[PDB]
Amino acid sequence: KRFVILLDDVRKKFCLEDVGIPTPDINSQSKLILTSRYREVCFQMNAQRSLIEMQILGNDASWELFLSKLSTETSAAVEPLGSQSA
Amino acid sequence: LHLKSNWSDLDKAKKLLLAVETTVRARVTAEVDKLNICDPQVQVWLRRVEELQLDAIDEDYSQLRKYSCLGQCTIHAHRRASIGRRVLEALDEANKLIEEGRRFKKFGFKPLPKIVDPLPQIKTFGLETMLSQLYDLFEKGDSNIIGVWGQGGVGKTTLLHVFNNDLEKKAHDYQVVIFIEVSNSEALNTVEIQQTISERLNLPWNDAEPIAKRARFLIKALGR
Amino acid sequence: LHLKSNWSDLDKAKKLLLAVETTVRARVTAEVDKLNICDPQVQVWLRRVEEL
Ligand SMILES: Nc1ncnc2c1ncn2[C@@H]1O[C@H](COP(=O)(O)OP(=O)(O)OP(=O)(O)O)[C@@H](O)[C@H]1O
Repeated sequence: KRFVILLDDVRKKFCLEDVGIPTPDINSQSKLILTSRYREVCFQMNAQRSLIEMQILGNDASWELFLSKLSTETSAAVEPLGSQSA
Repeated sequence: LHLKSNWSDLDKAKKLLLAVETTVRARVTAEVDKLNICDPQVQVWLRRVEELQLDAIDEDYSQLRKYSCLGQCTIHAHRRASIGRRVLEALDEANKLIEEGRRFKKFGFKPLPKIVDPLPQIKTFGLETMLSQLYDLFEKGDSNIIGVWGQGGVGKTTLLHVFNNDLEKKAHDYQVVIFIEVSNSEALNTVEIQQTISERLNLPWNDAEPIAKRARFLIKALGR
Repeated sequence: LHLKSNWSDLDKAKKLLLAVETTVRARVTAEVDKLNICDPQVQVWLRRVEEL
């Protein structure tokens, strides 16, 4: 089968065949996406040339997310623009 | 007028046949997911159902219905015999297919284990010469036992994996190819090796069987 | 005309017989792998089918 397996938060190198997941090759159409906190773990799993660094959110996105974690009573005293308050 | 009643019965037969085909196809797909090949009888039944082509007779009946405005118009009454025969043939064929399909209980069978079982294919570098030497000893060798030795961590198990995966391409008279990892212990875990050999020989693995008796049985089995 | 219908029935019979032969041969090979000799009645049936 053509499988897409999303390994989540790997923390040590582990053999994919031992658990049962076949390592995809260029001759096969399967893709295996894995996430980890460590560059070393990503390199050890033969992912060295398809590595993505998860960048942190920007200022605008940060502010938009921060508002969503406030009650309407408090959001009313922070959201308004035009007038400037401390 | 039995033609209209028989065509309504044929429509009900198409609906029932579609339902039965859906059920049997679902079970066959379930069996295939377990790596079991579909039962040949079920395959024949599916082939017969796929070729029933009831839409052709349906479209012919639609074309006749285009001209079915007056019964006294005996100009088109000759086509009634053709419809009157094909409708009944389709109906009884569909009912036979229904009766055969509803009675099926086994939908797949475990295929015989392949000659060569695929093993992981790691990208090698400069293994061609070693593969050529190993193949030369494997083919022209007068001695049946071949030993490969090297420093720790130097291409050995990888060499075996590549050789095993390459045996698939070439033609050979070797019926069964078995890959056994005695590396798992220095105590010679015999049960694991016997399990691997039995699984690769399609033999029925037993738990309570004594080790020596299983060894003798496997010696007799591999000797053939 | 019963000849064409009978020949179509014969074709369906060939397909069904091939399926049954495949199943029985698979089971016989499974029994042989266990070092069990094939049942003589099944051998006679296979001989009759092969000679059809
Ligand atoms: N030609 C090659 N190209 C790339 N990597 C290779 C090659 N040959 C061996 N390796 C690497 O060697 C590593 C060790 O595997 P290998 O089969 O060589 O071990 P070994 O020498 O049999 O080990 P041991 O003696 O511990 O059983 C593997 O990770 C494999 O990727």
